[PDB]
Amino acid sequence: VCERIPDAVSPELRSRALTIVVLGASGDLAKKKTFPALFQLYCNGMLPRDVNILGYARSTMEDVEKWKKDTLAGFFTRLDERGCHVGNFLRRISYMTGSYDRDEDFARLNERILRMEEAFQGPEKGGNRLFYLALPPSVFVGVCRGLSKGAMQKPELGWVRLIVEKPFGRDTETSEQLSNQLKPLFNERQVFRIDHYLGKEMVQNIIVTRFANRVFSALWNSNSIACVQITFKEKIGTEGRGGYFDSIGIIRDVIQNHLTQILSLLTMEKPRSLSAEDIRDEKVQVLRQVVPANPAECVLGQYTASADGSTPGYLDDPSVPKGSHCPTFAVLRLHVNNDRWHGVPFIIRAGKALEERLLDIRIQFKDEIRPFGESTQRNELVIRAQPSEAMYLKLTAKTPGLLNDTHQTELDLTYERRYDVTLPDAYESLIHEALLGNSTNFVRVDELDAAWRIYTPLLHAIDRGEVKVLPYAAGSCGPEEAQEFIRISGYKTTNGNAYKCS
Amino acid sequence: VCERIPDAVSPELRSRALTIVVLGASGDLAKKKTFPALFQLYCNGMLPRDVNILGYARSTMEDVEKWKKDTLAGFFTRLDERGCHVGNFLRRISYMTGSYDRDEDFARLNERILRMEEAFQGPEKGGNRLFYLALPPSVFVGVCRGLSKGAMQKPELGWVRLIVEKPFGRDTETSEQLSNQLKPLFNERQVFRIDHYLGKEMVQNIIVTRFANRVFSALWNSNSIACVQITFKEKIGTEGRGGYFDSIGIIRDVIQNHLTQILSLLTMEKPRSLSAEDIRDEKVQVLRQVVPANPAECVLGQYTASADGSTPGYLDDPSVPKGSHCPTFAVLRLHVNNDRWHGVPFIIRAGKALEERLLDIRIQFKDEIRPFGESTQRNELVIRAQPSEAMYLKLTAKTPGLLNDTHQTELDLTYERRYDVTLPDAYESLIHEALLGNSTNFVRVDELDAAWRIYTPLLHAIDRGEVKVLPYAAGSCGPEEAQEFIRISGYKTT
Amino acid sequence: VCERIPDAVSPELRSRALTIVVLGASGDLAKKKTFPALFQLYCNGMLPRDVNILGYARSTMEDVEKWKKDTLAGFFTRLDERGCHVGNFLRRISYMTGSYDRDEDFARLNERILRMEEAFQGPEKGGNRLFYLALPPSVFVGVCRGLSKGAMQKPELGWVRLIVEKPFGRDTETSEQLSNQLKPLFNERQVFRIDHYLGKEMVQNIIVTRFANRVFSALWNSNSIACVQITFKEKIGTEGRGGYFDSIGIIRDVIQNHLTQILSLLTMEKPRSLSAEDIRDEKVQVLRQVVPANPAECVLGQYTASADGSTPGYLDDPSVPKGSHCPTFAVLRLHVNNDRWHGVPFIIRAGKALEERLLDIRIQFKDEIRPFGESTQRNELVIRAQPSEAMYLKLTAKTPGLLNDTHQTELDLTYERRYDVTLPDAYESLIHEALLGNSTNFVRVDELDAAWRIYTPLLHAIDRGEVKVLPYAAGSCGPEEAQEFIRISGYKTTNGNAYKCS
Amino acid sequence: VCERIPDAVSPELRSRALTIVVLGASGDLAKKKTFPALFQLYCNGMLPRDVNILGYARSTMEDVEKWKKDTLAGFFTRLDERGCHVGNFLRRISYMTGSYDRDEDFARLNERILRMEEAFQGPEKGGNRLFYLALPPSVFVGVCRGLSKGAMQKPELGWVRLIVEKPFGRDTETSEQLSNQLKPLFNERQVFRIDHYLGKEMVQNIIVTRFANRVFSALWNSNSIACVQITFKEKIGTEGRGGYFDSIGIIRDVIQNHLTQILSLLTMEKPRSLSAEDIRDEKVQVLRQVVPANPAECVLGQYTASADGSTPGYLDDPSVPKGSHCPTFAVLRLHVNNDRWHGVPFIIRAGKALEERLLDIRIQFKDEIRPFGESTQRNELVIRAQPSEAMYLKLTAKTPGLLNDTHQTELDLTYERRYDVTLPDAYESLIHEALLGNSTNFVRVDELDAAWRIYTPLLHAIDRGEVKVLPYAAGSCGPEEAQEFIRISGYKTT
Ligand SMILES: O=P(O)(O)OC[C@H]1O[C@@H](O)[C@H](O)[C@@H](O)[C@@H]1O
Ligand SMILES: O=P(O)(O)OC[C@H]1O[C@@H](O)[C@H](O)[C@@H](O)[C@@H]1O
Ligand SMILES: [Cl-]
Ligand SMILES: [Cl-]
Ligand SMILES: [Cl-]
Ligand SMILES: [Cl-]
Ligand SMILES: [Cl-]
Ligand SMILES: [Cl-]
Ligand SMILES: [Cl-]
Ligand SMILES: [Cl-]
Ligand SMILES: [Cl-]
Ligand SMILES: [Cl-]
Ligand SMILES: [Cl-]
Ligand SMILES: [Cl-]
Ligand SMILES: [Cl-]
Ligand SMILES: [Cl-]
Ligand SMILES: [Cl-]
Ligand SMILES: [Cl-]
Ligand SMILES: [Cl-]
Ligand SMILES: [Cl-]
Ligand SMILES: [Cl-]
Ligand SMILES: [Cl-]
Ligand SMILES: [Cl-]
Ligand SMILES: [Cl-]
Ligand SMILES: [Cl-]
Repeated sequence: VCERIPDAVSPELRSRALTIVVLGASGDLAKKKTFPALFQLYCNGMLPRDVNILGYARSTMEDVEKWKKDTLAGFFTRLDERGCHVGNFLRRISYMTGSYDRDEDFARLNERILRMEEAFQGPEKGGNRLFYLALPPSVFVGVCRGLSKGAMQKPELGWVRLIVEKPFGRDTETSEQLSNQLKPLFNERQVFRIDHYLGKEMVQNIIVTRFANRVFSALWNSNSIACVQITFKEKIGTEGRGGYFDSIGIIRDVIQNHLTQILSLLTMEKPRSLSAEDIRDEKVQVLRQVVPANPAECVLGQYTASADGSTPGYLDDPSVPKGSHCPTFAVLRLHVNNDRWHGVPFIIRAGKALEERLLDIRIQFKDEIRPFGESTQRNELVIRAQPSEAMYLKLTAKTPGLLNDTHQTELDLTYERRYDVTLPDAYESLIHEALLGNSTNFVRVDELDAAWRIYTPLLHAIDRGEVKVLPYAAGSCGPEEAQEFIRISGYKTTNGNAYKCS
Repeated sequence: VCERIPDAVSPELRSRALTIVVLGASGDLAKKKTFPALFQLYCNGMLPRDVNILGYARSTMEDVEKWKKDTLAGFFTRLDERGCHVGNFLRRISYMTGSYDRDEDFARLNERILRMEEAFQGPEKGGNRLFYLALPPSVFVGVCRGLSKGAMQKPELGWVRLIVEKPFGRDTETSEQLSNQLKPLFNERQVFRIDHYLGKEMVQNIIVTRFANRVFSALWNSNSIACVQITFKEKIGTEGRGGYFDSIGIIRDVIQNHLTQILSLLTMEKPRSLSAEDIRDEKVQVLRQVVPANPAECVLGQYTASADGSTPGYLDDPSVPKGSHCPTFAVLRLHVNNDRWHGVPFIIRAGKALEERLLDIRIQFKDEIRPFGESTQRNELVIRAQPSEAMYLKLTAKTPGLLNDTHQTELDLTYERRYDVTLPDAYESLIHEALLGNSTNFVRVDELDAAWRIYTPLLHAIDRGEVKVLPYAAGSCGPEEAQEFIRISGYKTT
Repeated sequence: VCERIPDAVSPELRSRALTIVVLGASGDLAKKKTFPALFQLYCNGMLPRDVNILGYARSTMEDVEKWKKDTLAGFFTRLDERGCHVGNFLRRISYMTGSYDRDEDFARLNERILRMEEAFQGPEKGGNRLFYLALPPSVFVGVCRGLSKGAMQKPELGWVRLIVEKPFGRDTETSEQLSNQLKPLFNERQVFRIDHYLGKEMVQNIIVTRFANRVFSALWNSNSIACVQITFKEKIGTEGRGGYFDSIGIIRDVIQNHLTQILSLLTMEKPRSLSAEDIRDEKVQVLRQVVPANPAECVLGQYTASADGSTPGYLDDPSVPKGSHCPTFAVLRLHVNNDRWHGVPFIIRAGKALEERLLDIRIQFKDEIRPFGESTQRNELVIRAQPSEAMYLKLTAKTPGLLNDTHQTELDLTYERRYDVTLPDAYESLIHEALLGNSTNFVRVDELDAAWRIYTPLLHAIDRGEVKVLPYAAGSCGPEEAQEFIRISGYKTTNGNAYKCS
Repeated sequence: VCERIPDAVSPELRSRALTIVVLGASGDLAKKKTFPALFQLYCNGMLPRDVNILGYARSTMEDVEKWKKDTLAGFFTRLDERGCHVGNFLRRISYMTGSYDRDEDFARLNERILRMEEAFQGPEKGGNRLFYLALPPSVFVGVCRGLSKGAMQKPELGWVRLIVEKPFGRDTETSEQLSNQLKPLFNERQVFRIDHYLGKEMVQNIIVTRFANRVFSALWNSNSIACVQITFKEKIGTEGRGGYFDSIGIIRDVIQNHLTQILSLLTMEKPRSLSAEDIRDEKVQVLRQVVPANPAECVLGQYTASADGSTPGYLDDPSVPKGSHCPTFAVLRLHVNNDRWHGVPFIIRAGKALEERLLDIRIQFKDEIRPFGESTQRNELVIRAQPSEAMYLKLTAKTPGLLNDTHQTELDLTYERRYDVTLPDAYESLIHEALLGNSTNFVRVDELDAAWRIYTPLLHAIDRGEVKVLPYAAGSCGPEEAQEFIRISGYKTT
């Protein structure tokens, strides 16, 4: 039962050759997310039938075909809808052992690209290159310098694009210098600094729901909005890779990158055009007006063992350094300093080993005092990006029936209920958009700095030991102090119920 | 299934006696809507156990109990849950034959009433009297004068309330006269001028959805709203009851009353309080600012026989006068002259023998020009009061999937899907509210005036033969000219 | 150059007789404000030439004509245009000695009015009666009961109207009692509770400037207005009449009556019609939404002796009780609890023995953050009701000349510069409006209650000794704590007005 | 009086030499506006003491010094304060006779320029070169190609800037060609396209008054503004030189440039920053949304002799081609297609030989219907850029006195009454801003395009003879049809 592959290959891609180099092909991200996404884009018939996926990792691969069919293929998802195509697809993937420091190996990479670029039977004799750098931050600049030297495409004979994965430094100084390190190496246009939250279905609709509809457009200002809440929740802890996380922390890992992006699209002014840079310009413009996070206006947590004992404590990890104070949870109150968001509190929440898995945006409107008084409560527009993709506006309506009373209700749109479409993984969209050359869903340098500049002073205060990191039971709602702070920060509504929650 | 009726009748009605007189009990409205609604209020245990429903009509009855069990009872609805209660309920209804002009017959209705509240075993002496006047407009003032003479309750011994059914005159001059005819007879507080749309579940939420929510409150003005459309659609025509209709017409029958009612609620400013008098004050205030309908800003229709022939032509009715020009369909463009509704077009639609049964309100917001251009289209808040009571906001969203495209969608709330509750008939709410003394869902005299003053000049122009009445096939969408006029009036197809 | 008397007398006042009884005619208010205003209305040709002004006081005066020509007439103002008319006018005023408690003295009042109405050369045989009660609060109910008994006009022969003066109780309980005391005596329609601020030129334009202009109408809400300041300033102290003031205080004397009035017209929603009760209904409606003044949100003062010795201390008055803590100055922060004024601070200021004489309203708009930043500052619409009647909108504009800099400026309208008209005294308008039957510029009972209910809890706290009364030099800007509180309350702009002020 | 000139010349202009070449020094513009503005900037001590103004022209002078003190100097204005400085100033101006096409004369210009900066006694080597091209459009590209070849400052030895005067083509195609003709010759940064309207005191405050004030910011949208009127009025006609105007017309001469400029500033969204390009980006962005002027939505005029006869007819000029139909007057209704200006009419007026001299902007707000009705009328914010520099907001207030009546009033600010400062001529600011390198008050190439694209279809229709050109008496208000059109266009004559 497998759906056929139509020709959705964009006309640009089906004239010149194609080579998708996955640098760090053995690595966890590439096995789990990159290669699987490439399979789905192939199945969609969005990649040319004669595409060349080249795996460039350090691993001394004995049987490539076994790793391809057993390891790699084990991660492909729709198989009751596209299982037969696994064979034809895998035939396009080739592996190549090599180092991220020896120029002889990058030359050996240029060598292999051309040997498989020359084999193209199409109209243009050039060849296009997309390099996915899913490699450690420890070797990043090496590979960038190596690829820019001897792995580039001849002029008027194709494009070179680079998908740069995170981390992007620990702070603004760290990131700034890395951004300087790439300036000679590549033109910004070639760089595609990937944030995957810009590939999530609900995250993409932020710009449409906000600038296609007069209903939301007229309400998106300080006069109508009383509070804005961005929430990240994860049932899982670090559990295995706690050693890795210790050096990053909840703010650097999710808040600085993923949720500041949510924040940029939520707060930005209407773009001049729907152009990539026109959209990107407004994103940076608004983060340039975000006041840097102050330590007194935040709550930090670190998870301890669950009541059941099934989830262990954060520190109860051998990889986690003894006596660590790394925050696994954070709640922040941010302020956008412009005539649109003046006064409006921005409550950003993020935590691991919590009560539920959740990604949602909450635009809480002003309370309508008269004529309903206590019979009513703040309306809020809720956009849940995961688990069930949905958008719902919470209102106050008359209790249906033979009675003169009120009740809170929803004007819901549940994606799983209303659409028979099997929505793509964030990475399918991004990789595809990068092949097309759409720099919109990719972090711009200035946009990235604008983001680092918000958290760097807070991050430093935290690292200097100035900010207290409260303990909370794994699987609970989080520290008590946080829910109180959220109330003080300006958020209301009695819709926060678990056994723990209130 | 059959379960015990609870004694949840409001404590006001608990102390003294109760008598609900249905004048014109033989009549079509009473047997189809009044009596059935009274059964449901009894089953809810909202009426006292010992309530007295008295039928009073010109009709002579051989077997009242047969008419009660066969005619009357045949109209009761929930019978898979409430079927057993039909017996106990019917036991409360009594009938009496009488003229609507002979004072003796009135002295006879009162005597029955005296004796009923004389049999009460409760805390207070005397009784409460609610009179439902579901009788022709031809005998109305006769009964009002008669009841006010010898059928009233002595002071400090109970209340008398009058549920006055429509029609309320043929125009503003006719209605004025009638209201003056009732001024000495009864105090306005006693009068309960009934418009049944005010009892519809979705029509009631108009005030809450507008003034409890900041989302709709901030948008309810000329700056955000591009057009407002009130739609009445009926699959059925005049049928046998066409002679009666000829003298009334679609404007007088539905637009003037029911739809101007929705219009008042939709346009009114936030009430000072949620008080009866505070809510109604704003209703009149806004109809006082509605510009009277001009003949050039309207389209009229009259149905022809259907393609199948199953629905005969309007004119093909023996009761319908030869060569009549009575409109069975009307579309109007109204203008509210205040700084909230300045410019905003108000498209009111109403017609019989159309393509579907429909009652909906459409609040069409301004088109958001840039950056989406043609990739987007006017948002609309849609409140459908019937068939399926639902509220949905139409919106533009990204085509779900691996696409950079748009699609129109909505944010639904379908009352049938979301609530397990068997919603009441408009008349259950109204009759109940009238027993409690809630004058909110009842037309006020100035409110009635304010309404008549909108349509009277248009109605007269029509009756003078100044306005053309276009023909349309029964069961069709209506005349072509109407859809074109709606486009010109400011409404955008979607 | 004596401006002749035109027949601009309203048609109602023509047909039936007219009798204006001034109860307490010897009293300070009557001789200083009432009688002078009646002269000006006579001169304007607004009162019938055959009008009857009857002075009913306790004083046992010998030469009435001397008191008329020397005392009374000495207070008349325009005499370089209207000086000749003093004679003809004074001929209409007559005096009567009599108690405020003996009914025989009231019957004797009825008796004289009857003789006057019996001398009327006009169409109707009855006569109209306007009673100006400018008498102590100590005898008020006595006169009301006496007039209602035997001083009323026969049915279908003329109207009776009562101009009632301040004070209207000590608090809400005191006022309630008094209003109930008058309920059987007179119909509210007959009662004309006088507040003279509704008689001031700028105070009257509050309703026009707000509901005739789209410019101000669109801005009169929480989204555009950042703060509202009502200011009362008086260069003079209690001087001799410190005894009279000790029992009243600055809140009861000006904040409760005069400035809550200014406040009602500033905050009210657009009236249904321009009708008297349609206007009055919105006034009552908005004061019903004012949250009662809390003691922690206020500053109180009591004037000390001035540096120059010219103004002695408040307590340095023989009439002022020893060790009295009566506030001569008050600043409070009020909150209107409705969707229009939600969040908007209302700073009400009032004080005697201050730096300047001033009555002004300040509608301070939100600060426009970008693109001008510190180069700009909050715009504020200023309506000054006295000294110079003016209305001016403060705005930021480019420094005129060969410069790229900013400067604050005003779009002024000065009534003495622009209009070259001799504006009437507050009391001319009011007395005239009362003869016509315009209850608009008169306090309604619910409008009086709604006002008392704001200050009664604060007033009580003050009288219980719970609120601190700070000392301040006579002729200074007031206590230091007050200016700081105003800043904290939400009021801005760098007004370095005096040596003291900043 | 006569006091010392201070050395307040900007520190950038201090280090390196300065040469201001006025190409077309004989010309009417230079002798009347350029040279006089140069004198005032010198008197201000805004130009270095050792500045070099070089007049380059085809004309020949026997006595340059006579033309300098008698012709040139006769046009200098403040002489009761600055009259003594005429000498010292004139001592900086030098002249040269040269063709605007022969390369020898361009080598000969450069020759002078190097030698002048060779004589500089300051810190930096080389010198800065500002070229004011006040020459016919007939020789423009010839001088641009000639200057770009020869008289160019060597790199790292100073800047070269070009103040290019109008006209900028006669349509979008004409202008496009010309802009492409300059693309290789100079970088846009060097080009300074002058529209002197941008130097007028009130035109400059357009950006401050609408983005520094919350009062005007909150009102600057379709919800509050009912109509916007831009007016240019001139008491004088074409006079002696008309044939020259015949090829241009009122739309190309004033509207397309000057008034579309005001229009851009009035309609633009709040700039990202106060940067030169941040400001210029919003200007182009809004003209990119202006719908092109349609012929049916405009009125054209051509002045006829005055009743007095003092002003002769437009055609009664020998230079004016026989049977011409050139518009000397135009009134247009423009539409900005964005969610800020949706529906708002933009009435642009412009005419020569009219009743008065006038430049004003009129922002007419919506009429406030209730509770005042006819007792009130539309508020209007009026900015008058000439004759008397003033800004006044028109509003309704209670008739002062013993009255319950209304009257129209204004919250004036008259710059002549409020400030004792002798405001500079548009050209002083511009020339100064160009020496500093502030590209804000200068037309951008895309700005120029965006402007041309509005009027080019209308202009062509006019030139094809498709649009009627009505006659009007010189010195009158203009054609009757125009005032009627303005009323229909949405302007409610307050
Ligand atoms: O919307 P509803 O419940 O069908 O009510 C509309 C009814 O309105 C009444 O006025 C008419 O007599 C009916 O013919 C019509 O059907
Ligand atoms: O400077 P003013 O008086 O406002 O006039 C602007 C003038 O500017 C000139 O550049 C135009 O050629 C004229 O047509 C126009 O009249
Ligand atoms: Cl900043
Ligand atoms: Cl629900
Ligand atoms: Cl759904
Ligand atoms: Cl730091
Ligand atoms: Cl018609
Ligand atoms: Cl319309
Ligand atoms: Cl149904
Ligand atoms: Cl639903
Ligand atoms: Cl039904
Ligand atoms: Cl008529
Ligand atoms: Cl309340
Ligand atoms: Cl004064
Ligand atoms: Cl000033
Ligand atoms: Cl001034
Ligand atoms: Cl002035
Ligand atoms: Cl108390
Ligand atoms: Cl904006
Ligand atoms: Cl477009
Ligand atoms: Cl001038
Ligand atoms: Cl001039
Ligand atoms: Cl002025
Ligand atoms: Cl003037
Ligand atoms: Cl064309």
